[PDB]
Amino acid sequence: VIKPDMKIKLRMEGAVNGHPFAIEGVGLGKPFEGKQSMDLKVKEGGPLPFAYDILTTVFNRVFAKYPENIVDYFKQSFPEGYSWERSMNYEDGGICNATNDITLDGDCYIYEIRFDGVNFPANGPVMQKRTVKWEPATEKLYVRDGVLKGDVNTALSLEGGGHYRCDFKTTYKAKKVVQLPDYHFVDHHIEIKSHDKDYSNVNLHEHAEAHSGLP
Amino acid sequence: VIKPDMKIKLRMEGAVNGHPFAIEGVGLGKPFEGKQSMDLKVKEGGPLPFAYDILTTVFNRVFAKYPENIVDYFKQSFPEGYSWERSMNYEDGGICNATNDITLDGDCYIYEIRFDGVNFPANGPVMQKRTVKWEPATEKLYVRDGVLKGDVNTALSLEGGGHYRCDFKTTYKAKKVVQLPDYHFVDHHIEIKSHDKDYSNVNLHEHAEAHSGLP
Amino acid sequence: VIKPDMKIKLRMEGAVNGHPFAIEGVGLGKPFEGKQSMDLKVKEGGPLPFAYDILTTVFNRVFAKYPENIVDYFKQSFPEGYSWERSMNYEDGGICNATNDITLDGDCYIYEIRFDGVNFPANGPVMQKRTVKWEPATEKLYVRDGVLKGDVNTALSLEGGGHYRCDFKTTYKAKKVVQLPDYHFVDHHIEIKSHDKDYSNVNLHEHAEAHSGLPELY
Amino acid sequence: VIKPDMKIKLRMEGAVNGHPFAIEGVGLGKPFEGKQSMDLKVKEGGPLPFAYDILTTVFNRVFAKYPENIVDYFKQSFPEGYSWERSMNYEDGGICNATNDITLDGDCYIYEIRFDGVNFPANGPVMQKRTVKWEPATEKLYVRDGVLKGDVNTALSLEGGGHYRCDFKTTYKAKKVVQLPDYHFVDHHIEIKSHDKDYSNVNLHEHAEAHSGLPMDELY
Repeated sequence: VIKPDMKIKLRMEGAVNGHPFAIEGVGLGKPFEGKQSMDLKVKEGGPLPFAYDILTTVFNRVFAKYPENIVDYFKQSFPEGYSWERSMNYEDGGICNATNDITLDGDCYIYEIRFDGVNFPANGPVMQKRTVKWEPATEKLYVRDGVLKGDVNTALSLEGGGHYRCDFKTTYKAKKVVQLPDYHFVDHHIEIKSHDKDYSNVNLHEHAEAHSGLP
Repeated sequence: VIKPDMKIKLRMEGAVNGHPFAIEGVGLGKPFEGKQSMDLKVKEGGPLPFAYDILTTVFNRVFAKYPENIVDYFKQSFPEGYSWERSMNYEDGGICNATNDITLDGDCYIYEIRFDGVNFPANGPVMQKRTVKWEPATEKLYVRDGVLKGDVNTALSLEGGGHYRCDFKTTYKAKKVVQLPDYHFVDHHIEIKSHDKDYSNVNLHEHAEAHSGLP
Repeated sequence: VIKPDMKIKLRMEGAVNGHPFAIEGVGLGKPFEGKQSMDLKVKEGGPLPFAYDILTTVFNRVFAKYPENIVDYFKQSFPEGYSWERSMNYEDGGICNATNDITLDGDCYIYEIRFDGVNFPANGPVMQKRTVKWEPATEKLYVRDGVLKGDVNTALSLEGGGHYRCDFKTTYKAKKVVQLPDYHFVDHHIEIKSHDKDYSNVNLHEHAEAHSGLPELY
Repeated sequence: VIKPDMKIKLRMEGAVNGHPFAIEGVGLGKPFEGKQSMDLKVKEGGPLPFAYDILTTVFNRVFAKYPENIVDYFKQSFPEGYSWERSMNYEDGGICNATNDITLDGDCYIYEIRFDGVNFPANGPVMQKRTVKWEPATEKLYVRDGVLKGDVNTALSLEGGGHYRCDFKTTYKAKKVVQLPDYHFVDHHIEIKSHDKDYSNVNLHEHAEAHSGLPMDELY
């Protein structure tokens, strides 16, 4: 179903602090190597008045390298696909709600993303655009009443030396009945390789590998 | 500009757990009585698979009775109007993000509402439709960085006696420079007086009175 | 069982950010009229390096004026008494855990209080003492699994202005089987009347009344 | 100052839901292999009416294997030592506040722990003792206002399935001026190897290793 080589197509519609925007992207990646890359383009609502880094983790766990001992819930879910729902909590009250419906058409993954952020203070690092990079993150994946859950508590490094924490809460629902994995982790590293000035064009890279902890 | 009798026109567009919907309403109210009433109709995405009660607190603090000891920020902001954002944090992980842009057209208040809820468990009271009503609530409205904020922790009474808590975090932004009030309260009471089976037609009643607390 | 006048004697043993301290108190109040006052003296660990305002809300819902229409869980629980636990989460990461065992000895209420605060930043208003007063607060009380719970979301007023928020979560356990009230509220107003300069002696007043939310001249 | 063989002496006294207890322990570590071991004993307030697992993560980041690429804040603090504070937020409202002042006496680490848990429901996995083990954890360490902070988000496994989440927030304060590290991680694993029937005697082990996240297997 899934080759070592797939393509990505996505459109994200949303609003941050009530003001709408839209982004389209095309990208590519390798599911067995856990790596993906994409090019993002702002279509509506640009220039964006908020930090672009609050969107990068919304721009697909099929691009995670899974060992044999860990059940791969996302590669099993195809060709039917899966969707995910997520709440992002920033330590100063900012809230981001995001959804992604992932389907597969041949060799291309298609995303239907919806994003909504509220309560970002105007003097905060997101509205002042004082963010630099997201630190590498560890995700906890576990089953709870028949669904797969994902929790991440990371931080954004602030242009200055500071760190801006965020808590992720994800729910993963496959379109067909698949086997559910056990408690495991997925390590992430997302990186902005290139943009212009107001982020109307963004080159985004991600690297993810699943593991089973220290023991 | 503020009339003893005002009407409301509103359209809400949103999604709960990724599934879109749209609702329109018309109503009227007495801003100096702190009372308002409206008729809401589902236009898209019906029948709703979630409890309708999670939307009623999103369908305007101008309908709050304000005493002269407290600065009335919401009646002061017209005819330019004001907007508010809100995150609703339920105790089982469900998160709802809502925005409202309120303008004034003659004697009619126009709401442009966007709603988005995620991570509502399928076995929880919102998706299982086991909510009865909202309990009466008190909000504290206070200034932080020159903007008005509102905090509520209320609960929904469940079919069987239990209570399902929610915490509100609202940011109120007036369109023009307005006078900021001091730390005060607003008591509220929202009630669904009539509805259809699947809530395609809902009559919603709300009563609010501002005060400055125990002395 | 409860007279129109009751006395208070209390002992607090605790710590903030790991450094111990101690406070004893004597007081008096009117349970039917929701008013109480006490004089607290610091015994150990003074002068206190933290804002005194984080403890005053730990220094009795029996001193809350209850209407006849709402069941009083605390006045009903006597003469055996009740105990309560509380977690306080300030918006800056500061966490306070408090427990209180309330007994009745004649006409005097006796408290056994334990206080522990952690994760208070050295640059914050609690460690640097920039608190002025608690704003008036409302508490919601509801039953959950046979016990009474109390949630309050209040704030502290700051020296230069602004507010410093705190979230309360209280559990009330009566010692005997009493019956549980319905979802109701209690309005609070706590105030430090007089104190010296390191708060080794503090005069504290509180006023509390229960009600049932937003609802005649006769 | 930090030897390949260290001993542990500890006393923890606190209360869960208002009911006091006291625990004594003795142990030994290998501060360079990130492994520690200890045997613990209940002295007051036993038999414990709560799950013992809510205390095990309170029984020393000096027993974490630190590579040279990451600055070691905890090995720098000895022999004068450091202290830490922690709030543990369970997902059903249980809250635990714990503090530990660690000193160094010759070749032995001395702990003075104070623990306080409240709002634990009587029908919950802690008071009903339905916890099995802690899952492996990753902690995030970072500097804020000149001190080192620690964030952990793990779960506890329960009898019959499922997980019971808890969120850790730790503050590390060295007693003397040390060099502050950059954003890094420490992987943890807690396990009770042997215990009694009433958990009056517990043998506890830990293994901790620091790293810097998703980056060595060049095969040479």
